[PDB]
Amino acid sequence: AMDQKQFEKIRAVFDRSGVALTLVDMSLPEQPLVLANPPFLRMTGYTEGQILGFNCRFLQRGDENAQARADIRDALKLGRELQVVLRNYRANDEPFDNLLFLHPVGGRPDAPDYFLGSQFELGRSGNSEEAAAAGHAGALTGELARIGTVAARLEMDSRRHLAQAAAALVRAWERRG
Amino acid sequence: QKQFEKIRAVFDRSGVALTLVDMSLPEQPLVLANPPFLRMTGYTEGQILGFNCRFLQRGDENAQARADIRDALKLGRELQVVLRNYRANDEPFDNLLFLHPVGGRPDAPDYFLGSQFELGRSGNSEEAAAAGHAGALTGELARIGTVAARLEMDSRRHLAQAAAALVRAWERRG
Ligand SMILES: Cc1cc2nc3c(=O)[nH]c(=O)nc-3n(C[C@H](O)[C@H](O)[C@H](O)COP(=O)(O)O)c2cc1C
Ligand SMILES: Cc1cc2nc3c(=O)[nH]c(=O)nc-3n(C[C@H](O)[C@H](O)[C@H](O)COP(=O)(O)O)c2cc1C
Repeated sequence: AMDQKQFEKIRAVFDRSGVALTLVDMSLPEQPLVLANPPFLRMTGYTEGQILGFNCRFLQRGDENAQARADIRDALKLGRELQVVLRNYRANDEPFDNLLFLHPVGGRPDAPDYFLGSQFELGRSGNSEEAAAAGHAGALTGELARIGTVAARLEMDSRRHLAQAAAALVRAWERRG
Repeated sequence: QKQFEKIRAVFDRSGVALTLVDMSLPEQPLVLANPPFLRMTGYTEGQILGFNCRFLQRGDENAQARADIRDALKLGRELQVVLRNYRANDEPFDNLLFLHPVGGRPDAPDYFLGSQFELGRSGNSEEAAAAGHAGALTGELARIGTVAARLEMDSRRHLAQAAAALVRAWERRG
């Protein structure tokens, strides 16, 4: 538990945003969800009140995504940025492919207080998934800048970058499934 | 002024080039320009306002796109076109213009918004770069209120698909 003005600045950006966003507290060992906005809630099918305080891995079932889960754990110890695809399940147990953006937030360079997670859903954009992910990445970068995670000076390069990573990961998703 | 102050306050804070044009005045004059747009063009806000954005053009390289612009304007509809433009030092550049109706009601838009994505600054990643622009833009259009609450997502995807469809053409078109 750290700075709270910072925390409500984040919450405010989270609630009026058109992209699924989540925040995770890195001072607690189980790494609990500490925010989850409505697009995220709408995507998964949960209330804020039934997942706040729990690791996000509840969206999984079993031992899928180990390779991706490995990338994830490494980024978290290092406090690094990471993008990655995950098999997830709604409260329906309805399957959905989850393009997840992870961004270290606040704290110190190697030990952030929080991690930010952004979920773009794969499959529902039909024909042009690359643009949609990239579009999502462009919106995300917009939010990350609003909370001061991305320097305003760099928002254009960063946007270019995330959007590039996003489509590339979409491509590798397409040529496999 | 008030609804114009809000729009200004969003322009000045933005990572995308934004421009506003008054749709009640007949020369359709620049009434706002944001810092990224200024940096892209190398102009000062004070030396371009009250002019029509066609000043960034030279000669007659944009006829076809200019007919589409005039159409979209007349009709109050959104549009995306590629334009050959030039900077304050006459350096040429390619301009993926996103045009959006803003204000008023569907029959009579108060203003038109313009968002310039410069093409060629992004290597082989133009489609993702442009669609990323599109994504940011949508977020900014929601931030003004021309998209609805559960409209941001599918508008964004729509727009980004058009964004890349147009840069794919631009890359084969020449
Ligand atoms: C901010 C943040 C957001 C996350 N979002 C998701 C998610 O949306 N879906 C998911 O399956 N895992 C998500 N995770 C990851 C899980 O919490 C966990 O880190 C991942 O499954 C690796 O955990 P494990 O190998 O210990 O099971 C997120 C993690 C963080 C820090
Ligand atoms: C909001 C807005 C932004 C515009 N931005 C540009 C621009 O960046 N470059 C350009 O060449 N034209 C731009 N235009 C269009 C021209 O000002 C003008 O609308 C167009 O050239 C109409 O055709 P005309 O010149 O034959 O009258 C913009 C128009 C609007 C309404």
